[PDB]
Amino acid sequence: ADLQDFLPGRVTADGKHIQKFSETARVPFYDKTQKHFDILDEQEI
Repeated sequence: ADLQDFLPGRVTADGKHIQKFSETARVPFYDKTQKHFDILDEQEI
């Protein structure tokens, strides 16, 4: 950590192409500020 050329993405349904994501964000799941863990579903993981 001292990386820029790595871009987020998701592989396609077939499994031979990657769909690039335009932008990303940080969502917390371990601080004692919100409750995103319980509201979200297990299948959504």
